[PDB]
This record gives sequence, structure tokens and C-alpha cells, in this order.
Amino acid sequence: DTNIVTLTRFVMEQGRKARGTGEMTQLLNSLCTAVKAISTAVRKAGIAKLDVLSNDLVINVLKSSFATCVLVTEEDKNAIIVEPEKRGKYVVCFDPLDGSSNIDCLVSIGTIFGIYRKNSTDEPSEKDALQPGRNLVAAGYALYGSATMLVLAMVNGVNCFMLDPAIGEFILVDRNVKIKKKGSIYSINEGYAKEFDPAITEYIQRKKFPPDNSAPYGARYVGSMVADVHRTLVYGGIFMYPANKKSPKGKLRLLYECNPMAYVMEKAGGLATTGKEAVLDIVPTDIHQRAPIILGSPEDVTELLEIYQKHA
Amino acid sequence: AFDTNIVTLTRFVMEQGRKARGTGEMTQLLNSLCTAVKAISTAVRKAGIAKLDVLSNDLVINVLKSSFATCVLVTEEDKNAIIVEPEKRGKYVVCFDPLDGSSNIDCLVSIGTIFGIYRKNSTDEPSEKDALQPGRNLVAAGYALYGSATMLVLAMVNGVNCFMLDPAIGEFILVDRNVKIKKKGSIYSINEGYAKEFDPAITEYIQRKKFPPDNSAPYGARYVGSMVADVHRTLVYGGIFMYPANKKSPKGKLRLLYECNPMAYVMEKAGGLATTGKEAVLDIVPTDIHQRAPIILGSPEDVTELLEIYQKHA
Amino acid sequence: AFDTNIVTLTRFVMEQGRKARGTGEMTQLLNSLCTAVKAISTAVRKAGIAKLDVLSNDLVINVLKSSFATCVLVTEEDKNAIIVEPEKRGKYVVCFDPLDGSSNIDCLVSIGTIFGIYRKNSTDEPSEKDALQPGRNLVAAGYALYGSATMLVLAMVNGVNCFMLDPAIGEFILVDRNVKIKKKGSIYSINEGYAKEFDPAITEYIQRKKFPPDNSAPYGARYVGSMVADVHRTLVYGGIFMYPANKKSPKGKLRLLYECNPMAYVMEKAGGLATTGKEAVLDIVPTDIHQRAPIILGSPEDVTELLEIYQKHA
Amino acid sequence: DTNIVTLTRFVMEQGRKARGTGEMTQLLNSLCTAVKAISTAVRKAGIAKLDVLSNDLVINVLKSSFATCVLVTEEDKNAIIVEPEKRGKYVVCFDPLDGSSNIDCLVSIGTIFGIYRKNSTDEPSEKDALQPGRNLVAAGYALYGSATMLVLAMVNGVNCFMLDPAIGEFILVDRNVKIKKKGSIYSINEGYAKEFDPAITEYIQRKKFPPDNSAPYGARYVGSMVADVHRTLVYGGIFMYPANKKSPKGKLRLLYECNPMAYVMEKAGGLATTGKEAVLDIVPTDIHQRAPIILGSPEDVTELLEIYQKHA
Ligand SMILES: O=P(O)(O)OC[C@@H]1O[C@H](COP(=O)(O)O)[C@@H](O)[C@@H]1O
Ligand SMILES: O=P(O)(O)OC[C@@H]1O[C@H](COP(=O)(O)O)[C@@H](O)[C@@H]1O
Ligand SMILES: O=P(O)(O)OC[C@@H]1O[C@H](COP(=O)(O)O)[C@@H](O)[C@@H]1O
Ligand SMILES: O=P(O)(O)OC[C@@H]1O[C@H](COP(=O)(O)O)[C@@H](O)[C@@H]1O
Ligand SMILES: [Mn+2]
Ligand SMILES: [Mn+2]
Ligand SMILES: [Mn+2]
Ligand SMILES: [Mn+2]
Ligand SMILES: [Mn+2]
Ligand SMILES: [Mn+2]
Ligand SMILES: [Mn+2]
Ligand SMILES: [Mn+2]
Repeated sequence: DTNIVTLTRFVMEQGRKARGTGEMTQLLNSLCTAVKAISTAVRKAGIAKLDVLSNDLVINVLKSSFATCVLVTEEDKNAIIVEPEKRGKYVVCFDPLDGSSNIDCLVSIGTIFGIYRKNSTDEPSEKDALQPGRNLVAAGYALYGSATMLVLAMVNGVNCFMLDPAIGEFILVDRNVKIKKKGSIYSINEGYAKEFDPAITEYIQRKKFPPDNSAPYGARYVGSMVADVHRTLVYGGIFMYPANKKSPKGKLRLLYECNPMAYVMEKAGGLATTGKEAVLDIVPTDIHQRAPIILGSPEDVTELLEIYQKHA
Repeated sequence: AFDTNIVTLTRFVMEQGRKARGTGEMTQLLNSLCTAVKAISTAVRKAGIAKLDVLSNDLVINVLKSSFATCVLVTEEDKNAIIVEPEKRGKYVVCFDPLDGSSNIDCLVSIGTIFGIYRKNSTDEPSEKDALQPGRNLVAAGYALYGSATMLVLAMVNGVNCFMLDPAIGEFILVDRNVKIKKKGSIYSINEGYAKEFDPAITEYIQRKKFPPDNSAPYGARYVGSMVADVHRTLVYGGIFMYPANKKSPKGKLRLLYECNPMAYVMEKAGGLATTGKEAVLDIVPTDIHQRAPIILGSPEDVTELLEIYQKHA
Repeated sequence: AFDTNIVTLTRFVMEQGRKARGTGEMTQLLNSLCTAVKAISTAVRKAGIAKLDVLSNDLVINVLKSSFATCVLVTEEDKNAIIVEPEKRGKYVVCFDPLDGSSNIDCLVSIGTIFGIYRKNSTDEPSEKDALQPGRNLVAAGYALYGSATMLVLAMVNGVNCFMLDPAIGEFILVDRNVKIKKKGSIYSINEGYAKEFDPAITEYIQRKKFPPDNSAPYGARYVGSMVADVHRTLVYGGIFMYPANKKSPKGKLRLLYECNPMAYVMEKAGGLATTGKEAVLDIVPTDIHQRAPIILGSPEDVTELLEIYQKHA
Repeated sequence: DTNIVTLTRFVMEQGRKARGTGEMTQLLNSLCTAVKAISTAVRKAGIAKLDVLSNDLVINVLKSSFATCVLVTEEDKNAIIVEPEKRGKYVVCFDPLDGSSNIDCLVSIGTIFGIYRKNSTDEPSEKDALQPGRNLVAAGYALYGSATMLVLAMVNGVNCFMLDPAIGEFILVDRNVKIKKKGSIYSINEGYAKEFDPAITEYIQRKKFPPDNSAPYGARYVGSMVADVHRTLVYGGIFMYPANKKSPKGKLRLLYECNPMAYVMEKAGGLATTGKEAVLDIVPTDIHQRAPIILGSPEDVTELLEIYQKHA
């Protein structure tokens, strides 16, 4: 296409409006390079762990960005503090590559990231990453399925870019995404049926055997958080990974899995609650803490939230 | 890196269908399916930047004809099974669903091109009867999955071999020989939105997987909601996949001819059963090319743990 | 865009070598040359980010063997013509230069894989004698060029067809049917560094192109210095390409077997002459697989404007 | 590769040292996108003028860069003045796609560009592009052959990046390039033999029939200025497109063909003269004016330059 709106033409053009320095653009342009390379690695990761190439790749692209200063990765015990020569104003938490076990079965997998601004004056530290999700300035994920997709939610909107492999560019395809109010799909690992709390297990029922002699909801669960969330965003519906007895605090880690999706979700007009509070309003105490997550089309998540304090 | 001895699926079917002296007709039919499968992957990868199943149907048909190895073709997307013109004829009957999941592209879920192949068992002029053979008479079946990679799985009489597209040289390269499914699994895949309409045999089974009586751990639910995807996760990780019938789709949803059957063949050559619930899917005599069938496939000790339950109900 | 009726060279040679009833053996040999040609293009494109001709030699040989359509193979890079093992034999003799220009990669000049093919004309056990046939007995010759595109040119008995690699679906797609060279040209291509050692026939000709006596405009000099490149610019734009002999390379530089001959065949099927200077390159009886020959190819009215001059000197 | 040095990681990292604004990086990152897309267009421009897609593409990427303000293209009668909303400090002259007729014969073709800094205070104008080549701050070319190559010469050096099609990134492969002093190749269209001036036609002789009973030079002429120049830079030698009677002012246009190559050449230690003066020292009077060009390994160009005033 001639006037190809790249992700970069787009992030640089909205960045100009903050009367800024250019680091968001640098950040994202460098992140994009980790994403292409991981997409390429996964499109032939069967012709002859991966997590780590993907990981070392993302730290690398992001140090060199000259836009980072704290980096919180799924894979490292401690946060990574960017060397001074190369420090900048942003904080990025990220899961580099999600559902890596699911690549043997050819499950659509992805990289999820959340960017914060270091607002305080002292030496960069974990504390700076201990901000509530509400506070994020940018988030999204890159999906690796039939096509490689980058959904990017910033203050102005949630947008979708698809990588065009012919030119090695991410191109803008869906603009200012909004989720459907109510929709026909619930998504949850029904294998934990004996584990679930009553609120959920009533709701499941209400969708299979709908009291108003209606059409039941369909069941979906790819088992790769990014595929299910991206489905919930484009087609509407709900996704749940509620706490259960195998995992009372939730499974999906907060800083790099829940809070990005949550942000992307609310920015399109969905909700994401733990059933007891907004995901984005949680103040993290540990950079590796988990959360319950119910996200999706408002009326449904709501239908659930009422069932929560219809059972309170 | 850069490898002088690549196994393209052309070379590998040529070492099945040539030591067997069969003229390697098969090979040019399979080669041709690869050109089609490859173009559907490209188009899909750039999907959202450029119906797709009509055009993939037209594609598959055109390449198929030109293999000079077909006489009848059945599509999901076509009424009358296409009797190949004479000039280009050959002995095989190919059955196919060119773009399985056409809906699911929008949500970026893996989808695929399934295919079944027969050999015409008659001395005559082709007709869709030449196609109405059961699975036990399939010479080869397979499918190509458009996932985070484009993997072709091809099962002939020896067993199943996966092949994966190396997008750089554009050849399906061999990555797994003589595949055998896990014997028992830990995943049941089924659309529980239909909970209500399930026949009791199925329903007792879902509760036996969720709430094991013999105090093990509950099976993990999965369900991409794309047949290609759920079969393949079943083939490699084991697991049971069930699309039984309900009343809404009273004799099930999946067409026998080019869905339940090519899968069920791939399945059984890998040590996996495949049944309707009463009889095996590979022995039903097929009467309408678009005749539907229930199908339960996957690891033998689960298909069986469910057939007992089905037997225990009639 | 996205086209349901693609002409892959597999489909096109199958409509030359099948209406002719010849078993389409040829086709699996050509198919196999495409896997090799494709991997050499990828490796070359990423060249400077990862000998290449040894590995392309090993590649071509391996794919070749596995077509089950060869019995003798000659390489530029090998001494003894490779007599294919029995299990995998077939009737063709293939002659090749797997990576012509191995030197020139460094300077990013287009280079290519040339090939000549024969049919074994004997009732025996293969030997490099089965290879020592002249060009008039070539069943098909071609070359693939690794340029700004990867174009395969294939000339069989009907004429020449160019094919170009569509890197997305990874298939050589047909782009020019039954090619015919320009009759007269305006380009002479030759390494004038060798000015001094040129035989007088050649020298009078270079002055006739630079300084036309019959007051036209001077021919444009060209010369990539890669045989594949200069032949192809000659094939399409016309022009005369000359690597005559000098004393330094006293019976010329280009090996007959798999350089002068496959080119000269491609050339003549496109209405272009090809000679050593005395005799046509396609009728020399080949005695050593590495036997060299001068070659002048290109548009007929120029080859001729030079053969007159050669005749006028002896 | 994990720590993949992209062209952008490289231009941003040396740009930081000018204590700058970030426009060189923006400029080049946007130019790179026109180059990938033209490379892709040419690698299948036979499966079914081009100049113009290539052209409109480059203007577009470069307006949107927010780094341009005057653009001088081979293809436009007048310079292009970047709209204010989008103007920046740089001036780019470029031939978008060179030797377009040569794509039918599969000749290695390319895009050549030269970047200037607008130093004056008034409305951007042609005059700003009327600077001597000496003055350039950045130049190079992108080659489209077996591989797509981007040679980029800035104040610190001439460097070579090759596009890795697997990731859509230009990666750095040759560092701080230097040409060989003397070498074995002359390159010139010998078809103009009756046209050439004595200086040249003596030199040609001296190389074919070398007076010191030496090895003669080899002849090369791909007929696509970028392939011949890139050969002359990597392997050493000389390239000439001298003035002749069909073209007394030279053929190769100055602002966008001669002066970039010339700059790249001198930065690697070669020379480029018109036989009567340095190419880079010419002060252009018209943005479309041509030059004689002799560039290459010093001793040879010199051997020629002496023959020039051995004949003066
Ligand atoms: O290893 P990751 O990156 O944490 O990815 C696995 C995640 O963990 C979940 C697995 O939970 P289940 O037990 O419900 O399968 C998946 O849905 C998510 O993708
Ligand atoms: O429309 P297709 O190409 O037949 O593919 C969709 C199929 O139809 C099923 C959908 O059934 P549900 O009603 O359970 O979603 C999928 O599982 C299968 O892939
Ligand atoms: O080394 P190769 O693979 O034989 O290729 C080089 C060939 O050798 C010739 C070089 O001859 P010059 O001495 O005239 O350069 C080229 O024109 C041909 O392509
Ligand atoms: O059309 P462009 O971009 O100007 O490219 C053609 C150029 O013009 C020269 C042609 O000159 P000759 O007359 O010597 O072929 C080529 O060498 C150069 O690439
Ligand atoms: Mn992960
Ligand atoms: Mn994770
Ligand atoms: Mn379908
Ligand atoms: Mn179907
Ligand atoms: Mn060679
Ligand atoms: Mn050679
Ligand atoms: Mn041009
Ligand atoms: Mn030009």
C-alpha cells in the first residue's frame, strides 16, 4: 500500500501531540523488532526453552531503546535496571511469550506488555513497577496465530495492527476498537468445575440452561490467554480465570498478564474485575503477584458481578 | 544451517508410493494439494490487509484437476460432486473442506483445509457414486492447519507424518515420523454450551471427566472451536474430542465425507478410535456426499471409556 | 488479487510431458531442481548474514538423486560424473553448475544454477560415457538466475518459458511463454580486458560494433561478468555475448558440458545461434566432462555477422 | 540473532552523540520502509512505470517522517516543499529507482539518496538543495539484487546493512568500509568509444595493453550505476561515466546520483572527480544538473587524473 500507516507512523504521529521527547516511539519501535523475530521463530519452531530466546531478545531491544529503566519480566526473579548510559523514562512489564507449552499443539500464543512512566525522582527500582494498572499509559499484546497481530491500547484507544510479512512492517487495520455490550460466549476451563466458587458455578449454569428460554452461550477455551482475550475483544463475550482451590489467588499474574489485558479491555468499554474489585485498581505489592480475572463485554461481566453480590 | 539433505514431502511420498511401484500418481496429486495449501496460508496470514473459502475452494479444485490424478471431487462448498473432465482424469476421488472455519478468521483462531482420498473402484464413467465409499476404503487422508505455523499432517496406510512449512524455501519439511497418539489423555474437548441437549451417555462422561469418581484430577477442558485445531491438539497431546449429536444438529454437525472421515482415518492410523457412538465412523456407508455423522475421536482408552458408557445406555 | 488458477511450472511441464505420454518422470526431476534452486536463492539472499557452491552442489545432488529420475550426474565441482546408485535410478543424465559465479556474491552481482539434461541412450550399466552426448541430444536445458528476482528459464523441445519465483507461495509461476529472441541486437557483451589476446576475427567485430563503418550508432557495451546474467540480458534484449578463446584460456573458459551447452540449447530453441566460432556448440562430441569450448551466442543476425568474419579469416 | 544491530539501533546510537532531536533516525527509519516495499515490489515485478509507485512511496514515507522540508526527486520538475505541520530540518534528494528499464533483464537496480541540513532561516526552497555535495551529512543507496543492501555513509564512516527478509529489518554487516588503493577493474560503457575524450581513451588503452608488461585490467559494466559503484566500493577498481558527444555535461545527474556516491566514495578513501574537479566540490546551479563522474580506488582515478593534465 502507498501511504502505509505503519505502527510507527501512527505512534509517532500521536506522540507529537504530547509535545514529547520521542521515547514511546523508540520503545514501541524497538519492541516491534522483538515481536517480528519471535513471530519468525515460532512460525518454524518445529523444524530441527524458546521463552528465553524470546526473553533475552526483548530485554535487548528494550535496553537499546534508550527509553526504559526498569523492566519486569515473567522470567526474572528480580526487575532489570537499565544501565544509566541507556536509561529513559519508561517502565515495561511483559510476559515475553505466553503459553510456551501450547506451541507443540500449534496454539495461537503471544507476548503481553505493559508500560509505566517512572514518576519518582530516586534510583529506578521495583517500587516504580509497583503501580496500579490504572496508571498505565500504554498496553497491548502481540498475537502469533495465522497472522501476527499487535493490539495496542493507549490513552486514546485500542487499535489493531497486523504484520505484513512482505515488508516486515506492522500495519494498522482496526481503528478505535469497541467491544459488544453483551455477546454469546463464555470462556473458562471447565475442568476446574469442582473447584469453582458458587458465584461462577451459578453463572455457568445460567448460560448453558438460560432461565429466559433463550439461546445458550457457546463454550470456548483455547487455553492460551492471548487467543481467548483477543476473541473476547473482537467478537464480544467473557473470559474467566477465576480463583479456584488449586490457585486461590488466581493463576494469571497481575503486572504482566492481567493489568495489560484489563487496560486494553476497559479502554474498549469492557470490564475486568476480580469479582471483588477492578483489576486495574489493584495496587501490586509484589511484581510477581497474581489475580483472579473475569474480563469481557460489560453486561455479561456485570451479570456475573451481580451474581457475586447476589451471593453476598 | 542451510541443510543439503532436506526431506520435502514430495521426496517422502515418493519413498512410500514408489517402492510400492504404484506409479507415483499420488505424489503429483499431493504436490498439487501443497500449492493450494500454501496459497491459502499466505492469503490468510495477510487476511486482514486484503469469500476466502470460495476462493480457496476454487483454488483447490483447479490445482486438483491439474494433477491429472482425479476423477471425482466432493467439496463441502459444492452440491454435485465434481466429476473431473476426461483429458485430465486419473484414478483418485478427492474429498475436501477447503476452508474449514471461514468464520473464525476474524477472531484469529487456527483453521485448516481437510482432505480425504479414494481410488475409483469401477470400470466405468465417473459419478458421485465413485465418491460414496466409506473410510475403510480411503487410500490417504490429511489436513493442513493454518496456525502459528502451517503444518500439514498426512496419514497414509503406514501411519501419520506431520510436515511443516518452511516459509523460506516454501516446502513442507518432515518433522515427525510415524506418529502414535497417547493411549490415555487428560483433556476432553466439546462445546458445553450445548449442555442441555446432550444425550445422557455424553453427559455422564463430562461429569466423569470434571468430577472423577475414582479421585484423580479433573480433565482439562479445551476447545478452540475449529475442528482442525481440536483434532491436532488431540492427535499430539492425546485427549478426547467429541462432537456428539444433540437435537439442534440431530445427527451431529460434521459432514462425514470430508470432515469426520479424513480425521477419523488420520486418528485410527495413529492408534486412535473414531466412532459415531454406535459404529466406527470409517464403516458407515456414505449415501449423500453431504451426509452428516457424530464423531468421537482421540485416544483409544478414552473413546473406549465413553463407548462403554454408550453401550450401558441403550 | 489471490489467483485461483496459478500456473506452477509443475502444472506446465505436466502439460508438455503428459500429452506426450512420457511418464512425467521429467516432472519429478524438474520439481526437485526447483527445491534446490529455491534453497540456493534463500541462502544467497541472506548470504551476508550467515563454500556456498559446495553446499549448493551437495544440495543439487541430493535432490537430484531423490527424483528417481537420474542415472548419471556431472557437476562443474566434481571429477567423476556421479553414477546414481541403482535403487533410485531413472533414465536421465543431468549436467550442472550449481553456483555459477561463487566469487561474485561478495559484490552482489546476479549469479545462477545452470543445468543440462540428457536421456541415457544405452541398454547397460551407467558410466560417464552416458553423459558424453552432444547438445543435439539434450532433452531439456535451463538455468535459474538469483537476481533482483529468482527467475528460472526452462527450454524444452517446444521453446523457452521463463518462470519466476513468487516468494510468498514459493512456486515458480509462469511469466513468458514460447520466448523468441530479438533477431538483431544493439549490445555486444565481452571482457575487453582481454583485448590483446583476442583472435583477429573477434577484434574486427568489436571495432565494427564500436565504430560502425556503415554509420549507425555504436553498440552498447554490457557485461555483468556472470554467465547467467549476460545470457539472460542477451535472451530477452537480444545482443551478442562472446567469450571467444584467447591464449590465456586457449580453448576458451566455459566448460561445454554444463555451461556452453545448456545455454546454447536455451539460445537455439529461442531462435538464437550458438557456436564455438568454427562449429555450433551443440554438435561438438564431448570427450571429457570438463572439456571446455568457446561460445558465441545470441541473436542470429549477429552470430552470423561474426561467423562471416570468422570465415573470412581462415 | 539476539542482539541484532538494526540500522535503526545503529543510527539512533550514533545520533545520540550529536546531542540531537532524533530526526536523522526518523528520516532513515522512514526511508527504510520505502526501501523494503520497493525491494518487495521488484522481487515479483514480473508476475501479472514502477518508478512512480517507488516515488510516491518515498515522498510519502519522508513527509510523514516529520524530518523533511524540501525533497528533490529525479521524477519531479520542481522540488517538493513539505507542509509546515510536518516540516523538519532535513533536505533529501533521491533517485527513487534507478535503471528501471534494466529490471526486464534482471539487472541489480537501486534507490540513491542524499540528505542536506537546511541551514538558512527563510521559507524552504530549491536554493537549500543547491548545496555542494561536500556539505552532505548523510548518503548511501539501497541495492536490490540477490539481496537487498543499504550502504550508508555518514560523517563517521561508510557502513553496509543487508535486509533480513525473515524479520523485515536491515542488519549491519560491513563496518567502516575502506576501498582498496589500486585494483584490477575498470568499468565504462565502451560503446561510446568513438565519443570519448583523449584522456580517457589513452587510459583505457593503458589498462588493456599495460606498458609495464603487467596483467591487464578486467572489463565490467553492469549498466546500472548502483551495481557498478557497489562493485567498485567492495572489490576496488574504477567506474566511469565520462562526458562524451551524446552527453557533454555527463549523463549521471548531480544532486541525486553523482554527489551521494561521490560522498560514499571519498568517505571510504576513494576519489570522485569529473576529471577537472571534485564532484563533491561542485556548487549546483540547477537541481537537475548532470556531471561527468569517475569514481573509484584512489591510485587508479589518480592515474587517470594525471593523464588528464598529462594531456593539459
Ligand atoms: O506460560 P504462560 O505464558 O503463563 O501461558 C500459559 C497461561 O496459563 C493458562 C493455563 O491455564 P489452564 O490451567 O486453565 O490451562 C493459559 O490459558 C495461559 O496462556
Ligand atoms: O464452518 P466449518 O469450516 O465447517 O468449520 C467450523 C466447524 O464447526 C464447528 C463449530 O461447532 P460449534 O457449534 O460447537 O462451535 C467447529 O468446531 C468446526 O471447525
Ligand atoms: O566461476 P563460475 O561459476 O564458472 O562463473 C564465472 C564464469 O566465469 C566468467 C568470468 O570470466 P572473465 O574472466 O571474463 O571475468 C563469468 O562471465 C562466468 O559467469
Ligand atoms: O534511469 P536511471 O535511474 O537514471 O538509471 C539508469 C542510469 O543510466 C545509466 C545508463 O547509461 P549507459 O548509456 O552507459 O547505459 C545506467 O548505468 C544508470 O543506472
Ligand atoms: Mn510466558
Ligand atoms: Mn504468562
Ligand atoms: Mn468449511
Ligand atoms: Mn466443514
Ligand atoms: Mn560454478
Ligand atoms: Mn561455471
Ligand atoms: Mn531513476
Ligand atoms: Mn538515475
